[PDB]
Amino acid sequence: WLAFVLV
Amino acid sequence: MFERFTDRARRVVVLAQEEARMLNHNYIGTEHILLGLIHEGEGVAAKSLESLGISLEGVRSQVEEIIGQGQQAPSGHIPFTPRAKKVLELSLREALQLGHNYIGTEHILLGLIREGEGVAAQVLVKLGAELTRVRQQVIQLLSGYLE
Repeated sequence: WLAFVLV
Repeated sequence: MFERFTDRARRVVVLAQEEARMLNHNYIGTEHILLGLIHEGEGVAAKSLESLGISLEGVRSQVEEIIGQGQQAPSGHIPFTPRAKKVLELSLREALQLGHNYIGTEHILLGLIREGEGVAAQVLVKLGAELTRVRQQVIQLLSGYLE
């Protein structure tokens, strides 16, 4: 969260 | 906040990345979220879109027309676009306002039409699904589950 899957 | 996504909503987001990868795209945009919501095929978002005549093929054709593919498929993590980020942030508030503590597929769809401006929104309008009509369809199906 919130730039990539799943960050 | 991804930990508050339902299993199926997490599968949507994971699939959206691959929707981008297989089109040789280098960002996960709103349109890949739309593709993933439909392609995953079981939740209230998918049901709502199917019930408005928005098909995976219609969306694919519009994405090819509007965006087009790159030359090569990337490896590794593909970043969200600014508008995809906005959609996922908005999804949290769609869920809370509808009385849910987890973010389901329908809340991602509702976030996408709330953002209302990116490639997915453009595609939905082009395919004949006005954003207020999409929202009301989600509400209509959710109301049927209260029976």
